[PDB]
Amino acid sequence: ETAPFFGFLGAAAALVFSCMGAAYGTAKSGVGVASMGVMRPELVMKSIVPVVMAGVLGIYGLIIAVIISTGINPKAKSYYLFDGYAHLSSGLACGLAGLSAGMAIGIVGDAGVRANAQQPKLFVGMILILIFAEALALYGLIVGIILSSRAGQSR
Amino acid sequence: ETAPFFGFLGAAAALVFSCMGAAYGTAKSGVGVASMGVMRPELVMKSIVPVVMAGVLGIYGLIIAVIISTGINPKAKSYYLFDGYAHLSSGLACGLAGLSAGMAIGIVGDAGVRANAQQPKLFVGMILILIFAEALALYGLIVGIILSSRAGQSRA
Amino acid sequence: ETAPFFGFLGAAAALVFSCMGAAYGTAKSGVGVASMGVMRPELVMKSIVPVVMAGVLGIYGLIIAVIISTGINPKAKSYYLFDGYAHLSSGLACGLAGLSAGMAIGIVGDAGVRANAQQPKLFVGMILILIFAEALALYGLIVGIILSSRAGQSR
Amino acid sequence: ETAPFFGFLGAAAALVFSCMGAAYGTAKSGVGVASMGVMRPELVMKSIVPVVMAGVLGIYGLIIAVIISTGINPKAKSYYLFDGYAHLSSGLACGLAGLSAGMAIGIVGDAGVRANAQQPKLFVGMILILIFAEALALYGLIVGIILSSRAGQSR
Amino acid sequence: ETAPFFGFLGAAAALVFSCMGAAYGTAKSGVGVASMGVMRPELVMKSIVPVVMAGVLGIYGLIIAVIISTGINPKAKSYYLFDGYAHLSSGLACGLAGLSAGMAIGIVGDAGVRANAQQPKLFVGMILILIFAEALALYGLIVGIILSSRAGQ
Amino acid sequence: ETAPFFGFLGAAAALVFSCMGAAYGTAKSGVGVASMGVMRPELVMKSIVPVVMAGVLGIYGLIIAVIISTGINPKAKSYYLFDGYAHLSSGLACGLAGLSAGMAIGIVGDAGVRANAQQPKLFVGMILILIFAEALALYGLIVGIILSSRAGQSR
Amino acid sequence: ETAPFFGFLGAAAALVFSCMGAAYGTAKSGVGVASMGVMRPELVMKSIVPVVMAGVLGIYGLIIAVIISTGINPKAKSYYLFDGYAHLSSGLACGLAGLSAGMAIGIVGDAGVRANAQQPKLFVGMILILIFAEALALYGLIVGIILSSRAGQSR
Amino acid sequence: ETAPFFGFLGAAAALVFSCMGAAYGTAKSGVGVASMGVMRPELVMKSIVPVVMAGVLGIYGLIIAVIISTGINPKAKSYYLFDGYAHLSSGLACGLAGLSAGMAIGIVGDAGVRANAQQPKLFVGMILILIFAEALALYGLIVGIILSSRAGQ
Amino acid sequence: TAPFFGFLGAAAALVFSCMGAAYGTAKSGVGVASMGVMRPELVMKSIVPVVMAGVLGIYGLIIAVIISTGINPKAKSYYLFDGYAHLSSGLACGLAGLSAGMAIGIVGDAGVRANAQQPKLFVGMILILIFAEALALYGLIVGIILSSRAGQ
Amino acid sequence: SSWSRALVKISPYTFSAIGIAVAIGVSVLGAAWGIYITGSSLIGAAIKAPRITSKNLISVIFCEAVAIYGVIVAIILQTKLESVPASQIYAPESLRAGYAIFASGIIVGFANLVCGLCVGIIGSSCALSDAQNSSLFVKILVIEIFGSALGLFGVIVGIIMSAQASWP
Amino acid sequence: AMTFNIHGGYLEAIVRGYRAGLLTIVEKCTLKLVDEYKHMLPLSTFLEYITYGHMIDNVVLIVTGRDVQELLEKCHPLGMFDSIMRELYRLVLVDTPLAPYFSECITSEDLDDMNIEIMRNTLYKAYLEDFYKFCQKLGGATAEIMSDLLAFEADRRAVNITINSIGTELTRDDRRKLYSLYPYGHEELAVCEDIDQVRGVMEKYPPYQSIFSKLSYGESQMLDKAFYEEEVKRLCLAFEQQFHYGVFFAYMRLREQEIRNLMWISEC
Repeated sequence: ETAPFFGFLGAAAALVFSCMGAAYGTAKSGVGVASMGVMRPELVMKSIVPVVMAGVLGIYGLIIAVIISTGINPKAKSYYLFDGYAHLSSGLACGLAGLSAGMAIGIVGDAGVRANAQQPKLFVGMILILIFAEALALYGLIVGIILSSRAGQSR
Repeated sequence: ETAPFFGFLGAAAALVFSCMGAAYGTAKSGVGVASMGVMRPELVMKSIVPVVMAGVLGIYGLIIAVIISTGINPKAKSYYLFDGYAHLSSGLACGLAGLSAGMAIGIVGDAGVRANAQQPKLFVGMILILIFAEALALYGLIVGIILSSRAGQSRA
Repeated sequence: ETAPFFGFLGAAAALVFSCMGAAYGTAKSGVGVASMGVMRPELVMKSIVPVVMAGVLGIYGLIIAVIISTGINPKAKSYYLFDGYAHLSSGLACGLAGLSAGMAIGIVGDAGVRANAQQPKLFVGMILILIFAEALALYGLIVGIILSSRAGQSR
Repeated sequence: ETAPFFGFLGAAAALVFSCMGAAYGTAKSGVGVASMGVMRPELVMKSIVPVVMAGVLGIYGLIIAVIISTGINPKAKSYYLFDGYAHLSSGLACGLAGLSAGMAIGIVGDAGVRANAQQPKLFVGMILILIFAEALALYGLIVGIILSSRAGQSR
Repeated sequence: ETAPFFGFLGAAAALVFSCMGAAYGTAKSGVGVASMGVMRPELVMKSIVPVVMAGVLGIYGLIIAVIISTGINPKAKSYYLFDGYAHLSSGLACGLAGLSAGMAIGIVGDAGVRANAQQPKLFVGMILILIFAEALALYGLIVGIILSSRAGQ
Repeated sequence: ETAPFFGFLGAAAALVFSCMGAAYGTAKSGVGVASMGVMRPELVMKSIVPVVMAGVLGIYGLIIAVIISTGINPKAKSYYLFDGYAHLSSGLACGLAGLSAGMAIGIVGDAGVRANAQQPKLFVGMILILIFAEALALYGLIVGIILSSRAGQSR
Repeated sequence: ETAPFFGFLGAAAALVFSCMGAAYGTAKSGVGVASMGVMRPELVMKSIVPVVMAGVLGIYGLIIAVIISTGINPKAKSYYLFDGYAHLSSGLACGLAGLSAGMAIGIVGDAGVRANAQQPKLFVGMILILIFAEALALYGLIVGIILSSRAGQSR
Repeated sequence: ETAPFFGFLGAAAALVFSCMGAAYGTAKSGVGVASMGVMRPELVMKSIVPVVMAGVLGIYGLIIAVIISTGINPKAKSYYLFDGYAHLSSGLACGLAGLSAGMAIGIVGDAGVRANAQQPKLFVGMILILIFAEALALYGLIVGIILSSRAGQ
Repeated sequence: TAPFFGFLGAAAALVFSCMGAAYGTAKSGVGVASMGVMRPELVMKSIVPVVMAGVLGIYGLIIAVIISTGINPKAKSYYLFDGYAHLSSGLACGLAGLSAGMAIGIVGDAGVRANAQQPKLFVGMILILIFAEALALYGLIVGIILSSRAGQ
Repeated sequence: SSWSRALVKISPYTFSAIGIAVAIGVSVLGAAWGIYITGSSLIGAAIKAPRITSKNLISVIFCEAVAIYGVIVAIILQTKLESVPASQIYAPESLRAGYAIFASGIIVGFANLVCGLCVGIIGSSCALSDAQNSSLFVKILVIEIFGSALGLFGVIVGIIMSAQASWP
Repeated sequence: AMTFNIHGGYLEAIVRGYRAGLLTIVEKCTLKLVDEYKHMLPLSTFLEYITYGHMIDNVVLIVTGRDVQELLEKCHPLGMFDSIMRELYRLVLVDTPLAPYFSECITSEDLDDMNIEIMRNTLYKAYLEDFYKFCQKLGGATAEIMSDLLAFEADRRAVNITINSIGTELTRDDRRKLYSLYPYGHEELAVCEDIDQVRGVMEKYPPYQSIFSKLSYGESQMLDKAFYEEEVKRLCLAFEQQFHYGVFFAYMRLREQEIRNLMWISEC
């Protein structure tokens, strides 16, 4: 009866956690970018990338939430327990993974912003590190999407 | 029949969390601007921007709250049980997005106000960072609207 | 039914949270104003604005609580969970907004107290930020008005 | 039935919270007064004003709690949970407002006592600040009166 | 029914909390008095007063608890919920007020020990502050007494 | 049946809290006396008195606990449920009062050891201060005994 | 049955709490004992004694559990459960008394033995001080098991 | 019955825990690598073992989650509360073990970065240590795979 | 089963006591490292107490094995009173064992410091360690009494 | 009242699976913590020579032995699972078997984690000492062997507890 | 002490190795120690406080006023912190916790920091602020050792004041305040006005007691040489080298003591 309600709640919590992680990463990257711009305006332009990565992670979380919302359909099936359960599990997993990845990427970007100001060479490796960090969140989002695709639990 | 309590709770909570996040961000930005004061008094225009972003986040929160309140019409299409929970989910998403955006905006605005006094040429970068931050609040508002959209179909 | 336990609790909580937030903000502003007055009497005279903001927040919280209490008409209105729920939601929103506004007002008051000694133009500018915070609190209170008006559906 | 439990609990909570807030305010005011007297015993005489204000606020909270409690007469009216809930809400709100007001007023009074020891006009400034802080106690008393009226509104 | 059990528990909580607050305040005042006596024996004599003032709160709490215990009696009336709940709440309020007053009195006692070490008019102001704290404690005790006297049910 | 179990638990609380207070007193007094003996080994004997006072308080608490444990036989004394809970309350209150008195006595004993390092007149005064503090333990024990007797009165 | 369960729970709580407090005191005093022994081997022999005394007190507290194992007799007639709850309370009181007194004794003995490096007679003084509370700990621990054994009559 | 809910919750918890542990280890290792690379950028390019270990942890977590999800086939097996509870707990334990291993490995790599900055022998030693940690993580992954296989019965 | 869980906890509490004493063993080994930094003879002397502490945990494991051998519940039916008694006594023994392990670790650290210095009161340090081990053995023995205290 | 009677009922299969898996997980976590401590110690002393690295390798070998013991415990618990039919998962005998399995897992995993943490701390101190004094290596190996013996004792305890189940 | 195993093990091990490694020339040794600290850059806070004291010395050298920059360069970079006259003292107050108290004591900037007697009071205030910064480590055994060393320094300052600074007209209350928990209260050594009488009371202080012994060199000397033997004992306190604690400041003190011993040896 009320299980799809719990599923929708979990779907919303997914976007909530993704937004929280993205905001933390963005704040760290912004502090680093402010320090770099204080150092040299030239480094400021190259330092925008981590903020874009955090925003992309947030957008991915929002897209997952929108997909979950599309999953809820009264005409699809009558009140069913599994529909809420699978959706809530997928949302919780995706949100937790996104928040953790966002915090890690924020710390990494905060370090890298200071690092790049002294030496520009290490920026290449920092880019790869941030790419791997974002790819972890992308894999988590794909895993969550798999669970959302797992909708036809009954018959 | 007990769903409207949950719906009203979610509608209030969305606005409450959005206001809390906006207040935190605004306080951080104001402290940062006052610190940046005197040293670069001409940077009042730059210092105004984070307050504008916080106000925008607050307005988005109020809009989400108004939409949620409009969604609650028990006179037609009795709320049943899905309506209240859907309203609660939308309100929670909106409030959490608002709080996250407010915290990030406050931190970034403090950093930008600090950077304002020396080498103000990075005002464009600071504004870009603020816009990228407010993009999160915009996405949260969009998600809340999308969630509120599915509310009507749940009546059947 | 259970409406008094909800409505009365919400009405009390609104005033309690608003008073707590306003008190904390006013205490921070008063400490800053004392520092400014030690620095200069003119700054002490100028620093009155955060006290006005705190008083406005407290008055708004009290007004919201009064409206919620006036909403309680058990003789005219049949005992519905929705009627009490609307008042509880309005009270919770008002209290949370008041507490947040009080904390922000205290921070802004300390900042403006420092700025008044720093520069009169800085205090004049920070007045705008204080007004913006007060406007956010007023927006929360206004949303509280819509929440209170939603109680009309219950009779 | 169980309404007297809630009413008596609210009556006790009002007094307890008011006493805690008055204690905090009195402690802060006493610290400030001791500091001022060590600095200047003559100026210490005027420094007692914030302590008097905090004590007056605490007494007013206590008086409101006593008035609310005295209204509860089981022989006067039959068992109704509305009256007990209203009394409990009034007590909780009044106590919380009194506690917050007392703590904030004590902090502000200590700061203003230090400032008055510094400069004379700071005494008037701190008096104005405390008058501003009294708004929280005023709002708490108003909310308590409104809830006491709602208690009689039960039917 | 079983409400007088909760009422006796509340009276005991009143006594315990009042004693705890008063004794904490007395310990703080005693530390201050020891510091003053190390500083000046002239301050030592006056500094004893706050300890007795704090212990007065504990004595009053014990008296109130004894009165509340005397209140509970099956011969006086049959077991009931309202009277026991009211007695328990009155005891809780009195004990909380006494504990808060004792903590404030201890803080004021330390401050007044320092002030008396500073100047005599400072000691007079400290005495006034202690009087205000005692007045707050008395107000709390009176409120609790009235609430107990509201024992009709 | 609810009476004697509760009353025995209250006796347990009495013993526990009296022991905790005596523990605080003894630990603090011994810590102070250890430093005191280094300065003046002869003065160590004078500082031993607070330890004796703490031990006396603990012995009084143990005696009250044994007295409350006595009378557990249902046929021996009349014990209604509220009466046994009243005995529990008596025990708990006496124990807690003794605990607080013991902690205060320990703090005062450390202060008295410090004063013994100072002029011995301060130590003489601190002895009377410690006696006044210890009087609280006797008062609490008397109150607990009186309430336990009132609990013994039952029907 | 309920009474043997509560009685055994309290009897074991006696041993657990008494042993915990005794071991805490033993470690505390042993720190100072080791300090004094490292300072000089002459004081080492005198300072060794309090550690052994604390260990013996803990062993006695543990052994009291074996005695209390016969205090409650499930094989015997089952009386009202309140008697077993009384045994539980007696055991808990004994354990708390042992814990508190042993902790106090060891806390004092820490500084007592540590300061014994300066004066060898300080070792004797510390031994006396530690014993003054260790005896109370052991006495309370034994008295609790004794009361648990005795109160099992239940009229 | 409610078994699919338990199994889905367990799989989600496994994935979330593995992701969080991998993120923490990767953050620590990346911070260490960035700190070490400041002195000599040449050594920084060699410092890719943190990236490799983070990718390995993420891939292991994703594979475990996918395997658990595949096990949820209501059409094939009606399932039971016992089977779902077993599968969920097994997956969650595998994810927790992977998270702990990744966090510890990242903590080690944080200092290993500075060690590599010191000398290449410390670099190869840290490489060996990270290899041992990755072997422990792979053992946990294999345990999770075996546990998922058991869920089939 | 509730009685099965009670007896199992009665044994696992002493097991956890041994596991906690393993922490004191670790502290003793940590101190032994610094002690042997001075002289290898002191290294061996301090290392021996760590081996003894590990042997204590091995003995706890043997006790757990005996408990597992006796774990069969068909022989004896335990009621609420029996299960509560077993669990409480086991928990008390485990708390005593953990406290003894902590004290043993502290004494081992002190003895490691002494061995780092000259011998001096090495006999006294060994006596303190023996007292800690005696407390642990007393707890282990008290466990057996509660283990045998079963039946009607 | 009603809640007290309800709290008794439980599903034994979930408890059996928890005993099978959580013990291995906790052992893995403890081994990871010990390995991290050893790696930090090795990073501290990597300046001088890799003899301390060999000692840390011995400690890592002990941790891997603990992990292998956990894997063996998991395999046994897979085998030690009683018949426990899906229909017959409510008998009190099944509850007793589940309680015994949970006790075995708790005794195994917690002791394994404690031994792993102890081994990690001892190995860190030993690596520091070996870096300090070149002669002192056998003493460090003694502590490492003690930790390994503790882990082996935990493994033997699990092996003994393997035969516990009584479920239908 | 499992927190060391959980985190910070590698840095602590490196610091311990650097400490055990060390058992004109003094300037070179101090510069090498500073380079080791920079390479390294809990125990970190203690090392920071030790560097703060060593930088209070260089700031007092710099707050006054002569090739001052060359003199600072000759000093160790740990002693002469790169981050760092009334303006000079005010700038030194930033990034150095010890400097602001020295500036407060030196009301006339360089004039109130004259190397004869006034610089002694300025450096005493700087050391008091550095001791406050050390106390900002939230206590500990190393904090106890630092408190004992500060008490020894305060006793030495009071003894030197009573010996010579009475002629310098430093007020007895001010000199006691100039001579600084344990350092704060030294009334026993300030009770005796006479230099011979005050020397015994200063030696009665536990930091000075049992260390100075005959004290042919030490307590008789002025400035802060009364506790010279106690300083060597505190160096021997680090010789315990107990692990799992914060002893980076102890390592720096041992390195400084080794440098001082090498300087005292000089030729042959």
